[PDB]
Amino acid sequence: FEEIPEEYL
Amino acid sequence: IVEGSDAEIGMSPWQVMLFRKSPQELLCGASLISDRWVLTAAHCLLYPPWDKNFTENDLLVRIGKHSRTRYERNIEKISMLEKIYIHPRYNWRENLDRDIALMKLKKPVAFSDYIHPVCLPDRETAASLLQAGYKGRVTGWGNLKETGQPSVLQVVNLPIVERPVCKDSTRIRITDNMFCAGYKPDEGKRGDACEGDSGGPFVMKSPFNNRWYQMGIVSWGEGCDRDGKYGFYTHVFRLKKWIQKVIDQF
Amino acid sequence: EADCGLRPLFEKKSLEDKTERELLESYI
Ligand SMILES: N=C(N)c1ccc(CNC(=O)CNC(=O)[C@@H](Cc2ccccc2)NS(=O)(=O)Cc2ccccc2)cc1
Ligand SMILES: *[C@@H]1O[C@H](CO)[C@@H](O)[C@H](O)[C@H]1NC(C)=O
Ligand code: NA
Ligand code: NA
Repeated sequence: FEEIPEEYL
Repeated sequence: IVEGSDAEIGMSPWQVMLFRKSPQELLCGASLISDRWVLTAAHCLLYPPWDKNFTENDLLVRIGKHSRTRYERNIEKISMLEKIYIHPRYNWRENLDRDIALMKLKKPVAFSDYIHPVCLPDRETAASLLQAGYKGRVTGWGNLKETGQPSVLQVVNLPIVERPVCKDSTRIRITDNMFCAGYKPDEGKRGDACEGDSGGPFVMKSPFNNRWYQMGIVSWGEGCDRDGKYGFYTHVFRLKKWIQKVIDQF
Repeated sequence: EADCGLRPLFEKKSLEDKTERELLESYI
């Protein structure tokens, strides 16, 4: 899985 | 999805991915039913026999996706969960009776070419379409085989099966809150949902008003795409009074 | 919503997807 933008974490 | 095919772009704009934050991985499918409500299977969130009990902050929902693993910049939208609602009579102890859960999003998602809600059935649409032989459509990023994983969303069309045939295919106690679907061994064609597809939608396109309706939720099955076995789906209309009660309440 | 179940890239544009006809043909 490609890393998702940090803002969603 | 076993023995299905690649979805077309925007084919299933209500498809939702339930995503684990840590470790980052696919948990389940789900569906968009309004700008703030997502429908899934209860066992995607709560299943004590497997020590599964997710809370809101464990999870994300990813909407508008096609690729399974890619971050689809400018296309998908990622939402946080405000609250999970599991059916109070969800039977995780025995047979996954009432395998249904709602998730309210923290903020409304913007609709787009790739993001759009599915309809929930009325009594009349359910009575008309939930008939043996009538085909619905199942979508998901789950396993391609029982015993790997797809590059993009998979789709398969499958016929609803007569209730006695469903019952005779399994030792599990079937209830009125379930239906089963899939081809018989003699029909040649095949296909099934599989692990990872759980919580995703079984949809039908009404020939009366040309709208897509979600009739089922991918729930359970013995293996995947086995001859003489069928996929079992939560009967969405049978549980719609609970759905409406939750949305009206919260 | 009032607009539920109508896909921007299909119904809204009067385009059919490649297998929805299979569903329609099963609906007696
Ligand atoms: N349509 C299908 N084939 C399908 C769709 C969704 C699922 C996910 N659900 C589950 O795994 C829940 N358990 C099962 O389905 C159980 C039966 C059961 C039903 C109710 C209560 C307790 C047990 N069957 S099982 O064969 O253990 C699930 C399984 C399928 C493929 C690989 C590994 C495991 C599994 C299969
Ligand atoms: C699951 O998690 C909730 C909240 O953390 C908890 O209250 C509950 O007892 C847990 N177990 C269940 C529902 O079996
Ligand atoms: Na039986
Ligand atoms: Na089968």
